[PDB]
Amino acid sequence: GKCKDGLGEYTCTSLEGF
Amino acid sequence: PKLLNKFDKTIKAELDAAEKLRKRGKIEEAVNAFKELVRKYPQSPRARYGKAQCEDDLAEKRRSNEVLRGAIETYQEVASLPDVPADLLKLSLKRRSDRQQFLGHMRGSLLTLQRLVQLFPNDTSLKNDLGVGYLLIGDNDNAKKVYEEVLSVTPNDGFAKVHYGFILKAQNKIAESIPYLKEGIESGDPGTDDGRFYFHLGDAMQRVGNKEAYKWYELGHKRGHFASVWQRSLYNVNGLKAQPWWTPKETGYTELVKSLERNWKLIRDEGLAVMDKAKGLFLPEDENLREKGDWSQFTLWQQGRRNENACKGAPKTCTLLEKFPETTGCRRGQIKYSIMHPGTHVWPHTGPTNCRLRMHLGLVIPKEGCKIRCANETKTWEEGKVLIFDDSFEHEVWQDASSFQLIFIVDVWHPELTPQQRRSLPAI
Ligand SMILES: O=C(O)CCC(=O)C(=O)O
Ligand SMILES: [Mn+2]
Repeated sequence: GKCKDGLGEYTCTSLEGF
Repeated sequence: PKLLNKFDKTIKAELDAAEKLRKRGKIEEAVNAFKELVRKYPQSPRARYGKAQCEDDLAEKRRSNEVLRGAIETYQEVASLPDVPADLLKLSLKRRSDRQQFLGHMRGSLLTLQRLVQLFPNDTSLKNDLGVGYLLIGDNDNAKKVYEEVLSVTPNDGFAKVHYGFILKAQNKIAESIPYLKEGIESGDPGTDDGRFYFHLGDAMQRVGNKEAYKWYELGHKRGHFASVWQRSLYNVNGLKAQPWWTPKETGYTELVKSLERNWKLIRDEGLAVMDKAKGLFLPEDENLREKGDWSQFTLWQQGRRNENACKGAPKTCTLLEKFPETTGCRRGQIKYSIMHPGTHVWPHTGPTNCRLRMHLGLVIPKEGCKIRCANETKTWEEGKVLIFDDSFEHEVWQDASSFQLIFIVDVWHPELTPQQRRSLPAI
């Protein structure tokens, strides 16, 4: 899930390494 | 922390000499020092852990994903050796999962966390870590089962309480989430002082009419989680100019605003054509922000990426917008149509980040019944006119007209963000 309008997700970014 | 097994105690001098080189920053020297120990003593868990930690530091020094993947494998090798001390076994596997999550190997991290729970069934914090692994992949069902299993054994665990309340609140179990969120934060356990839990405890209290909601917004502000009681975004660049309402001149995006207001009817017309001929392209808003009514959006850009199929439904609009990278390149914003029908009320809410400003271009605005509040000020839209607000401030919308409302939403980078920050900030 993506945080488009709000903050409903546990994390809103997606870590992809360095 | 007992890290040396029986044999490792007999080579404690060599292991300490190699580790001292790593603590001194002589990474290459320490790498070869542990390489020699792993050669001479291929079963030594402490030598293998030193090899992994040196690969871990070398990956940080190089910012290299490939070097870190090698470290992740060596942390695994530690766990495979005979006679591994329990403290060392836990450290090696926990770091393995932590580094797997860093690379985005969320499924692999999950396997490592499950193995840790299998090896140490009495460590409740490892179950809490497993629950976080499920939350990171978006599996709230399995995360809920994990924390219910924790709360069966340890009901007073604050970490389990906040995360259970977070899951309940995400599932729209608003009233049920409040005591878990509240008592979890009040416990003060490690991992409970998190802005996510102040944010949703106050919001849950707002939805049920609990007047104590802003007391928790003030406590979150005092502990550094919120920029202010009104602006509660959690992904912030500190210092950006903070105000609920912006004029076009204040944003500096006067050329974009002029283009939107000169060309608004072509944007409206393509939105209406989608309503009439391809209405399924409007998707109901699915972030649990709708209190009642009917609210849907048709997204052309998200995270700075153009949806090619969607732009086939609004080709002229997408062509116009492509000239403005300040919005098409806003990887923390969207470009989308928004439809609200009479009887619609959007809960007071806050966007995720202070790094964007939100423009609304009025396309179809009924004469009465429609208004938007941001912080302490409520305004109305006008057809063909742009209003601009910072949606990281608490805002709210009512639609009580006698026909539909259609607006065009255009997010831009906060004007004080440098070009460097606009390239490097993680997308949201
Ligand atoms: O998101 C919408 O489409 C409704 C208005 C709103 O809450 C916003 O623009 O952030
Ligand atoms: Mn909003």
